[PDB]
Parts: sequence; structure tokens; C-alpha cells
Amino acid sequence: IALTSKNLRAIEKVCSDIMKGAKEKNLNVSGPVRLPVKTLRITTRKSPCGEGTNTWDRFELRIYKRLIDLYSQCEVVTQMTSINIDPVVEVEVIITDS
Amino acid sequence: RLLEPVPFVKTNNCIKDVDADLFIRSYATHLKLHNKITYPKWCTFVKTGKGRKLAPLNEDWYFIRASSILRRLYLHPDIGVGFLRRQFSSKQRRGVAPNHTSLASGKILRSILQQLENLGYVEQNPKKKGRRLTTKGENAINNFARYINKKVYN
Amino acid sequence: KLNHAVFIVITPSAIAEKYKVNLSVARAVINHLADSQKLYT
Amino acid sequence: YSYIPKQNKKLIYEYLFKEGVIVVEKDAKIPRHPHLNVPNLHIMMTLKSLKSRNYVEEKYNWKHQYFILNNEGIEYLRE
Amino acid sequence: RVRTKTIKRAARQIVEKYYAKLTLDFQINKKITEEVAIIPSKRMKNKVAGFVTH
Amino acid sequence: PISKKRKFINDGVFQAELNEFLARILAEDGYSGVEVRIRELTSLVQKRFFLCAMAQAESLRYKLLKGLAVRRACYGVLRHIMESGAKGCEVIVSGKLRAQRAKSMKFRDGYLISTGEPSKRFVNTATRSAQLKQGVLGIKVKIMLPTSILPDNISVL
Amino acid sequence: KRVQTFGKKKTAVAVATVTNGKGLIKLNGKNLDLVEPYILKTKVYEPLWLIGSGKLKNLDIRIRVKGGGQTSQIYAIRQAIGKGIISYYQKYVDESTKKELKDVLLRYDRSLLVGDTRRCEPKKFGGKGARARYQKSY
Amino acid sequence: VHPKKYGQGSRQCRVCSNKHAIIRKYNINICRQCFRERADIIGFKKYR
RNA sequence: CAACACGGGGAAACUCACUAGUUUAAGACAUUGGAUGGUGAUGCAUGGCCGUUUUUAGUUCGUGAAUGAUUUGUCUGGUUAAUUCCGAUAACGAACGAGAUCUUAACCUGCUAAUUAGCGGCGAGUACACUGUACUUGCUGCUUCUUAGAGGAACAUUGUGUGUCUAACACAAGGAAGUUUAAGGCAACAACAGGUCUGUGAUGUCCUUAGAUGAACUAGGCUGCACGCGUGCUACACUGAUAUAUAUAACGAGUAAAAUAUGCUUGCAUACUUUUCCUCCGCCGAAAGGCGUAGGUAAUCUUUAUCAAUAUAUAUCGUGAUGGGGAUAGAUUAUUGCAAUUAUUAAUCUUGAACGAGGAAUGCCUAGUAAGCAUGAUUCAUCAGAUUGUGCUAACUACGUC
Repeated sequence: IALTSKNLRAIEKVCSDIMKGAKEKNLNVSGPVRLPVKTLRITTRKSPCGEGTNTWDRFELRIYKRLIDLYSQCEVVTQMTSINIDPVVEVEVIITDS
Repeated sequence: RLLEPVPFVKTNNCIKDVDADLFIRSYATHLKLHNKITYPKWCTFVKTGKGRKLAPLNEDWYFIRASSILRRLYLHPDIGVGFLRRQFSSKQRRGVAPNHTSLASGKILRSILQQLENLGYVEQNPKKKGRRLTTKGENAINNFARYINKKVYN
Repeated sequence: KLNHAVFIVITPSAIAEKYKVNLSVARAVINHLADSQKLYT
Repeated sequence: YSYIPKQNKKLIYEYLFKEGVIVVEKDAKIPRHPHLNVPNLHIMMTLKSLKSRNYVEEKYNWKHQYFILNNEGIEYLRE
Repeated sequence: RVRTKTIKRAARQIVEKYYAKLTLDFQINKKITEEVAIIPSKRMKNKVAGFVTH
Repeated sequence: PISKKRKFINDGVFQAELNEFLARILAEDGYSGVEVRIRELTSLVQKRFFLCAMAQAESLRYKLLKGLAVRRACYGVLRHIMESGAKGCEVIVSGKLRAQRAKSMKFRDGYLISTGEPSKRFVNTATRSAQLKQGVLGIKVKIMLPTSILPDNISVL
Repeated sequence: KRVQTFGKKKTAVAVATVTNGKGLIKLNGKNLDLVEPYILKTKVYEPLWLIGSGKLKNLDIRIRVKGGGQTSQIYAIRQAIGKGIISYYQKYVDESTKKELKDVLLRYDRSLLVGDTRRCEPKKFGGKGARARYQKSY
Repeated sequence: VHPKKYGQGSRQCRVCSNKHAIIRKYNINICRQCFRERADIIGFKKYR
């Protein structure tokens, strides 16, 4: 199960939730794998008319990706996923296991 | 310069024990002696890359280049022609404007690659990217490495 | 100037001074004697 | 050759009544909309007239034109 | 370097109600100051601990 | 479908576009939650895709539109903000101000903070253009509120 | 068995793998002999003199290099060899011999015991350098 | 009319329709003067 | 200055506002009146935003005190980047700014983790060497390194001097680091009649509004050229050019036109299928480039345990505008596009200008900097000599003063 967010705290909250969630059905998990951070970087000139000293500022939209995976039957993981969700994080389910 | 004393142990059988240039020239000379390799004809006339404009000014350069490619093959296993063009890259003086990188001529590389393959020293597999080495060629490179290693040592 | 013709301590510049010749001609004299940069020691 | 397209106007009126709202953006060159393959310009001119007559209210945010049909407009339009 | 008024004021409050918890050691003082005062930064806490030790 | 980088920007752009659409509507409160009076608004957006500062600032701009005196209006609005529990506030009114010759006037009270990321964290802000009879006023409202507290607190018991 | 260390100057990182052995020194797939520049040849020969042959002769060293150019990479390799030599004598041989060895290394230089502290300063608008600026004019 | 499918007239700032200073990086399609207003609501924050 | 590679404004058309003209309705309301639009006028009507003031410690309040504007607080003195602290004192107590906060980079946790990272474990070969080493295909307990989370670490720690021997400073030692560790971000008070109405359905007023200053379409123009001044690039050679060889990098960035089949009169209509951004790889091409395909929503494929160039090693010149230099021009075949014809861009061969290290003047710079050498990104159908990042190669000189 892959978790992608732009918010650190929300992704970490989901981490604690999934750890509890896994232990509820006593599942066999591989520890949460944090994938390389992608930052959407815009280096932006200050001034709408391009005045004065040139002056650039660097804006960052930093997205966090993490993956936690489970060896368990298909029904169990989808049902676990549906109880575990919150609106902000992007969830992908890739488990075909048994 | 040619040889210095050192305290550590070495492998003593591979290109990773060898002076690259000495090895490249010797194998090229050996290959030309054998007469497996051919220039051929048109390749006497050509240019080696627009970053140069010129050519190597040595008349045995193609054999040298073939040998140099074969060394790159021993280093890097499954490489292909675009990798070769990039490998032999240099800077190109853009006239009054600043430099940008420029490939070696791709036909000479392709011709060598094909010629080595025809002479059985490399094999294109269905697996992965391009040509890797044939064992007979590797054993010969090792034998030449051994000859040089003995020659320096005694 | 006049330091260039074909016919008549180890280091090429000294040879080029001594016989009044080019560094190419000096190197050729070095090669005949022996029978980047290089080690003359 | 071709003139003013009354049949297209009649179709547009039906679509407007059925929904009670239209979101379709400003540009007149495009004729493709998810519910409509008739030019934006024709509908836009009719909406301008309806707004003026006070049968439609506009809300506007950078080319997004959020048109709502009014209760007086519903009764008048219906046939 | 020096130490600002907030640091000095916090240090002045300390000792006054808390000398019987204080000691010579800076690392123990760092623990005591953390225990006693709910200082929001490590940098600030270390400075207050340092000046209280001083 | 498209990359996460493309996805997240597209979501952000849509969020801005909806927020600006909402801003044209706005009166009663700041927000009332996403839906996956209000019925008609929901219908418009569903067609399309197929306390806090702004309310106070908007209230002030309506009062300016009503022709109430600027000083009286600003004093009242500022007082309401502080009364309702702001720890500090600054309201700036820029522009013509009953004359041809434009000016600005700042009206601050309380612990209004400008420095650092604590300012960004605890100061809630709202900008409003009021087009009036003689041309235009720019209102800039800043309200400082806790959510814990400022780092300048020593926190010794 | 195995003991592990690394060295880090600028980008470059050289990880050293010191196993029980017989006096072999490698750099990735390549023998230590293939560094190539004469100056940088000496730079990695330096620790070999500092520990001599007979203390090298029961260990093999393999080194794994990523990042930087040659002068940075060789200094990372040299640091990795220094730390590597010490780690073997701390895990296998003796603390006292390790201290004696470290004293020798320290007497030669600090740079094969403690890495570089210099790291790049970002470019900022208004000039080609970090600090250097485009010409003013009147 | 006679249309042009590429170059300057093929594109605009999505917000304001102006053809100048448009960020096409990551396919934003907003001119930076408009974008700096909205970059926070889009989700960007500056740090350097 | 803080205008002048500045208007993110790298202009073939489109662009464009200009020039020559050709068109068009896309005129709400009751073709007539009437309104509706304007990269038109007005930044000395204005909003917003940005620059300066100014990268520096200054601003303000409450009450008290000192015909009044006004002043104290906000300071003799010590100290500091610091209205920073100590200290002092008609003031005492505050609040804002700064400091603290926040982002990197710096070092350490037989703690947290193993996927699209490694390591070992262990099968299979080819070579080499002996009482093991090198290299690929095949399968699969560790986490040091790759990644990314949490947490530690400097407080002047210790010592010795100096200092009201107060706030504090100086040196040495310890230490990964000792100035607030180095670098950023955020940037008050009060201004400027600075810039921007050609960024904006922010916008007053004014002009104009159908032989329209709107929309739209065709050319030409923005690079014109007796000539003058800014900013940059490239050179003037031998510590170098030329040709091979050896090494290697970080930050990155990447998915509605066309083609083909069928019916009709080279053309049209209908059906149906790929390309589309990055191209490995394999063929063909001196070369540019072409053709055939494969993986890529991306730690997986392009491709990054290797994607640069200066480095460095061996060869060729040998001080002569020389083989330095590449201005300037001719002849080609390519590439993007309807359009390349003001050399668009590209390569091939030839062509071989000034310039012998820069006068008066004047710019930037103190540690991974400065300088050199590259390269990604931005605009982009088409294009880096620009800007903005990123790395490698790694200097000098005080180390301070008015």
C-alpha cells in the first residue's frame, strides 16, 4: 500500500494508524519504506513589471511518498484500507497476496 | 614512469592490472598482424568527430580505436552504439560562441562493433541492450595482459 | 630568427640554444643520442 | 452562406430550462461543451440578453460565467 | 555573544524558586531546566541552562 | 492518466479556482465544507468539473460601500476583532479617503507580530478592493490569534 | 570476517571494506595501481608507509567509490584507508596497537583521521559566483 | 479566421489570458504575476 | 546609482501595440434611437504588487515629570551585529523591530526502516593463482554505505589571561564543528508624487466605439544603418594548440492533431489506427540526420555505482599573426514549420579580417569561496553567447583601518 501526500504530519498520522490497523488483524508487514522526496520547484522573479534589482525567490511544493506492504489475502487488505482512510492522503493498493 | 615498486598485492591477469594505452596499441598491432581487422577503404578518408574536425594523424588509428572500444567492452558489459558515441565525446569550439559537447562519428563505431562481432569477439543477445564479450576474446585479452605483466615484472 | 636548419646536460631547450635550432630538431637529436614532457635524468 | 440560427437558439433555451444553470466559459471560438456541440457565441449572446432582461443572474470569476436562471425567467421561458 | 533579557529573566526566576534543584553540571542543569521550565527551543533552553550555570 | 507532480498542481489550481469562485459568492461565513442557497452553488460546481479575517474585512468593505465614515467603521471593526479575542490586529486602509490626493492610514491594536514564521503561523490576513464613488480603497486586515503560543514566552513555572 | 568505514570530501564518498586477508588493495573492480595521476598515487601510497607491510599482510582492503572528481575521490579513499586501518586494529588486533598506529597517522596529518569541513555555498542572483557580482556602471 | 496551432498564439495564461511571462514548467500555464498570488493556495511555499 | 542581457521582453507568421491595406458583426434594450468593447489617454486620480530609502538598529505606547511647539523614557559609562546586555539615571513599566522562530548544508546515534538501494548467503560457468582472485547469468538471513524518518551534539565546555574584575571579551586545549557553526528565508517606523492602468472582469475620469483606436486576416517592420555610449562572449599562444588515452559530476527533466483502410469524382467523403514529452537499443548515414522498434504517470525505462567539461598521461608543432585567432564570405545536405527569401537553425569542404595582453578610467572578491571549466532548468513548433540553479578542477592576501 502506497501513501503520497504534501503534508508530513498527515502521512505520519496515517503511519501510526496503519501500524495499529495491521496489528488489529495481526498481519505480517514489511516496515514503511519512505521513497525519495520530489520537490516541485519554481524559481520566481519578484516584481510583476520586472523592476529594480532582479531578485528571485524559490518556491517548493514538496511531496512525500511512502510504501508499506503486507502478505495477506485481497479482501482483508481492502477492508482494512477502507476503515483506515482519511481525506487528505493519496492511497494506492497493489496487494495481490495470499 | 613505466614501472614503480609498491608494497600491495595485485590481481595480475586482467585489463584492471594493465597500462591502457600500451595494451590498446599492442592488441591493435596484434590484430593488424593477424589481419582479422580491416580499415577498410572509405574509412581512410573520413573524420572522427566534429568536436575534432581533424582525424588522428597516425594511419593505424582505426585498429587503435577498435582495441580501445574492446577495452571499454571489458569495463562495461552490455553497452551499445549511442553509449559509444557518448563515450568518445569531447568539447566543440562553436566559432565565436562558447563550447558544447560533440559526439564521435557513429559509422566508424558501428563498423568496429559489427567487425568485432563478425570476428566473433562480441555477441549481441536478445537479453538486455547491446553486445557483450565472447569468452575467446576475453581469454585473449587476459593472455595479452599476462604477456605485458610478465614483460614489466622481469 | 635564424635558429632553424636541417644540416650541421640533457634537455631540449639547451640543445636548441647550443646548436641554434628548433625544439623539434632538438628532440630528434635527443632521440639520436638515446640510441607531455620526458625524464632526462 | 448562412444566417441567424433560430433552431439552435430553441435548442439552447431547452437546455437552459432543463438545468436551470449553465457553466460554459467565455471563449467564442470553441463550439464543444460537454452537453452541447453548438457554438458558445450563440448561447453567450442569448445569455447576455436574458441577464439584461433580469431572467438570469451572472456570477463571474476570470472567464467562468456561472449563469443561474431566475424564477421569473423559468416561468417566461417554459412554453 | 551575550545573553538577552528573556534568557536573563528566565534565569532570575530560576534559583529564586529552584536553587535547591540546581547543581554545578551543565548537562544536569539542561535536564533540570527542561524539567522545570517548558522552554520551546533547544537553543533557548541551552542558553538559559548556561546562564543559570553561570 | 498523468504524473503525481502534474496531479498535485492540477488539484492546487482547482482549489484556487474554487476558492476565488467562493470569494465572489461569500457573505455569511468563510466556508461550509466540500460536497462531493447552497444546493444551487453545489449544482454549479458539480457541472463545472464533470473570528477569522476575511469575514471581518468583507464586513468592513460593505460598510465603506454603505457610505459610513471610514474612521468610525475601522474603529468599530478593529474593536470587534479585539473583543472577539484577537491577541493583536492591524488594519490598513489605503487610497483616496475623501480627497483627490490619496493617503493611507494604519489602525493597529494588541500584540500584532510581523517578524518570522511565528507571524506567518499566527497572523490571519485578508485583502479587499473597495471601488467607491471617487475611485478605489484597498483594505488590508491582519489578525493575530493563538493556535500553542509565541516562542518569546519563557515558560518558567 | 569484515569491518566497515568510509571517507567523505565534497561530494565524493569512498567506503572501505577491510576483511581478513593477505595484502590485496582494490578500488571497485580495479587495482589500487590504477589511480593514475602521480601526485594522487603518492596520496594513497602514504598510509601504506605509515602502517608498513607486515601489519597490512593479514588484511585485504576493497574500496567502493561514488561521486566527485579525482582529487576529492583520492582524499576520500585516503581517509577511508586511514579509518579502515584503525577499525581493523580496534575490532581484531588491540586497542594499544591501534592507539600507537593512530599516533603515527596523526603525526603525518589530520586529513586521514578527520574529513574536510569545506562545503559549497549556493549561487544567488546578481552574479556568476556565490558572492561575486555583475559590474556596476554609470 | 485562419488558425495557428503552434507558437505564441497557441497558448496563454489560464487565469488572465495574457501571453507574457507564462510558467509552462510542470504544465502550470499561469503567468508568474498571477501565480505568486495563488502559489500558496496551489500549495507551494518558499524556503530559500 | 537603485534606467541602460532591464520590462522572465531568447520578435520568421502567430507575434504586435506599428506600417500598407483587406475584412468582419461578435450593435444588450424599445433598421431608427440606444447602449456595449478597447496590450487607446491619463501611474501628478487611484487599488494591488515590486522597488528604493536601508540590509541597520531604529520606532511607538501607558502613567509620571519638564507658556508652548516639544522633551524625558529611547542614557554618563562599559559592552554588542544589535533602543544587545550590564550599568547608571525624573522616571518606572511596556509593545513593535532585532534576537528567538523557519529552510538548507555541516557531525553522531552494533536506536527507526528495506521498496523500484546495497550487503552478505548460495548455485552455475569462463579465466587466473594457492596452504583464493577476477568476471557474467540463476535463486535468496544482514542495514554500514543509497534512501528518509525520529533523536543527540556548543552552553563560550575546560584551562589561562584581560574586563567596574560586573555585563563580558582574548588566547590555548578538548571537540565533527567554537563568531549566533556556514549559508539562506522572514524584513519595523516613516517616507519616496520611484516603477507598473501593455498581468489581472482591480480601476476613476477622458478619448473612441461599425468607410471602429474593437474583433479578424494578408504582407512589410521590430535584427534597418555616416555614427556614440553601457553589459556580456571570444581572443591575443608553448604552464599552449593539435590527436589519442585515463578518470569522472551534482541539481535535474521527461506522454487534440496526424497517419492508414473503405466509398465516391489527382481531389473529396466515410471508416480505422498510431505518433504526440524523454529516447535506450538495432540498422543505414563522413557528418548532420534518417529508418525500425522497446520502457517510461517515473528511486523502476530514457539514465545517473555513472549523463559533463577543465583535470591528468603519451604523442605532433616549435615563437614565425605561426599550425595562434575565427571575424568575413562562397559553394551543401539536413532540421522545425503553411511560410526560413534580412545568411532561422544544422552540419561538410573551402575562405583566414582585426588582435603582438589593452590608454584616461573603472568592477567584483576573505575559504571550497575568487578564478577556470562545464552542464540541467527557463523561454521553445522552431534557439543560449542570456538568466537562474548545480557541480568538478581548489588560488593569492591582510586577517584589518577610517
